[PDB]
Amino acid sequence: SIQAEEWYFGKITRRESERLLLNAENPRGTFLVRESETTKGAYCLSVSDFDNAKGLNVKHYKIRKLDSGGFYITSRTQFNSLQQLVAYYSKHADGLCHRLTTVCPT
Ligand SMILES: CC(=O)N[C@@H](Cc1ccc(OP(=O)(O)O)cc1)C(=O)N[C@H]1CCCCN(Cc2ccc(-c3ccccc3)cc2)C1=O
Repeated sequence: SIQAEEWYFGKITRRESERLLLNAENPRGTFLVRESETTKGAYCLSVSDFDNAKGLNVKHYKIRKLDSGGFYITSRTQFNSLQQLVAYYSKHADGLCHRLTTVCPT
């Protein structure tokens, strides 16, 4: 159950995800997964980043789920579950702003 996952914040807004992530104590890769405001059946992986150009900032990645079963940000790299997706991106940055590190504090 994704609702069982501590990083799954459910039905929170994009502005709210940003408020929680834009905390000076959050290292790069601090994250949370929430429902998408705009796409039914889709989720959003919100991630904190930091660089000298932009300072502390947030990136949002749409996660799609096939009726066929797979979860993915890019269709070339799919997972059998949202949890396997989160585990993969915690080890590989690939196209993300940073690999996922720890769950966002509320
Ligand atoms: C308005 C906005 O912020 N849009 C997001 C996408 C997005 C995210 C959530 C969402 O619901 P909400 O309405 O609930 O918020 C709507 C749109 C976006 O555009 N992100 C960027 C993220 C940084 C990379 C650029 N990009 C394209 C891209 C390119 C490569 C990858 C990629 C990631 C991992 C592995 C391989 C490729 C991901 C995104 C985005 O989508």
